[PDB]
Amino acid sequence: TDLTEEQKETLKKLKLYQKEYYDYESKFEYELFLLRQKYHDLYGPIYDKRREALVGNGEAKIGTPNLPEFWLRALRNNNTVSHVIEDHDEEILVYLNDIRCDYIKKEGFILSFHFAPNPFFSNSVLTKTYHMKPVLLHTEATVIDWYDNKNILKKNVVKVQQTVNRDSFFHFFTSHKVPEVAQLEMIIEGDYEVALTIKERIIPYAVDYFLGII
Amino acid sequence: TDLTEEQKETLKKLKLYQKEYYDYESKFEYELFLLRQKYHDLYGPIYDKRREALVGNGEAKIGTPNLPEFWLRALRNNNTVSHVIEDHDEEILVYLNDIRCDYIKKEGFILSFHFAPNPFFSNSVLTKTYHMKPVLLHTEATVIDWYDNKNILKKNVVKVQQTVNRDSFFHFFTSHKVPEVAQLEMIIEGDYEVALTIKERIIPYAVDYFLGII
Repeated sequence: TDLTEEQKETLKKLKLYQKEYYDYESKFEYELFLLRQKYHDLYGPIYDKRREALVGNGEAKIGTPNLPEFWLRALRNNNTVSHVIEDHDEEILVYLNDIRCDYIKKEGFILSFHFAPNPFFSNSVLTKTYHMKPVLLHTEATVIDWYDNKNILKKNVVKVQQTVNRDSFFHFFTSHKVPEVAQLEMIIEGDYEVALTIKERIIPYAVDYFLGII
Repeated sequence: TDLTEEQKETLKKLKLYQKEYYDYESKFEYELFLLRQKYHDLYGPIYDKRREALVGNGEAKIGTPNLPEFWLRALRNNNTVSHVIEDHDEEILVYLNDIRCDYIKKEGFILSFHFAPNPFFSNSVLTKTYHMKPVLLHTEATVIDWYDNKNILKKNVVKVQQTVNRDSFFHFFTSHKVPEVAQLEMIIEGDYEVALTIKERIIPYAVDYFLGII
């Protein structure tokens, strides 16, 4: 606004060079996004080969039958995840055959929890979908179809029942938003920390967490 | 330790697949590290072309003479950096011709502050070097060779002088370590936030911060 004409030509040049920067930045972001996919694909089969070794499914009525309690125990050896896995959850996570991560067809990712048929719920898969633009927009999770007397999220009977909700890993499968705000924020920062650990540590290094060396 | 032999063969397979993962992970990290360099280089000249436009040096006795107060004002339009730039620093940052970032020949990066000859100090460049392995190990910065009565870091004369240190952007050019701990941590988390802003926002988008659109 308030410059000499010489200083304006210097700005043209600067505006010019800053445009060229923005182009190269794009070329990089593109190439980087190639590179991430190229390898997301490379990994897939490995994850499947590992699933095949744990499950090998002509049948199953318990989780990862070729190596019982694999996922539970691998989850339990992560510090961040273990915090939220309580002892009453253990007998549900035992039926877990698999954990997977996908991209969706501003982006995001779905975390898939594949379970064997179990007395707790009918869902064969529970997913949690993180929408993003980095910066998180909102989440979707599947509504667990708990069986009668089998909602761990809630207390239980026995002594006229008396009922009172309690913490559980499976409070992970709820949905959120946002336009007081700390309570609201603090739920998002803890939930995302878990999803990230799973997505980038548990899933990649599962057996290493199992073996107990991370 | 406590498995059946079938479950052991399932572990061989898992150990096997987790090795293959680690290989692909390496291939990616390599390719990614190609890609970052490839473009660090691509940018260089642009940054130089921009320096050439601001300075164009057959001479200079003030900062960025072809567009006075460019860097100062670009720094002042960043929220994180501006916080630490005080008003007494302004008359020193005015002599700033350039800001650059380099890699070093576990890694790190040097941030270079190139100044025109000025009444505050003789240093033609002030650098701050962040050593890392991500996770920060320790920093090096240049000892500013302040001239007599020209140390802004410290109060001043006039009314037998009376002296008392005070905050300044240029407390940025100090060195650190670590094996109470919060005071120690809190210095590192604020200092690094500044270096990062410069390295990834100011330097790349300098004129845009100047123009006042970020």
